Amino acid sequence: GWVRPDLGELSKVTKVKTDRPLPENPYHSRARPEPNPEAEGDLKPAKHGSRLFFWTM
Amino acid sequence: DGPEKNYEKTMAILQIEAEKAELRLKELEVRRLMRARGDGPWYQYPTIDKALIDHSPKTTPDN
Repeated sequence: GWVRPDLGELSKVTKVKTDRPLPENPYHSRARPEPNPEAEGDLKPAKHGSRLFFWTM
Repeated sequence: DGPEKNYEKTMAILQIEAEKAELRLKELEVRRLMRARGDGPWYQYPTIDKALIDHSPKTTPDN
């Protein structure tokens, strides 16, 4: 009493009910290095202008 | 005019130039440290973006 699968049936994506725990870190990766401080604030005019040689502005 | 005008103008000018000199020294030191370490916003050379990686089954379990 076996029914041959039709076209487009064996290529379906299916779901599997298993009791095996999901691996938490399969890549065996290390700890990611800390990112840069990426500081924030409100911009203020440059102190005493450009300060390039004799230029006062 | 009186001597007080020149006196106080010179005092203000001296303050401005001293502040500028201290700021220039601080800028040079900050630049040196930032280039040596690379932990500040300056001298951040680009790296490969990680949003380009494809996270999908790859027809082979071991990637």
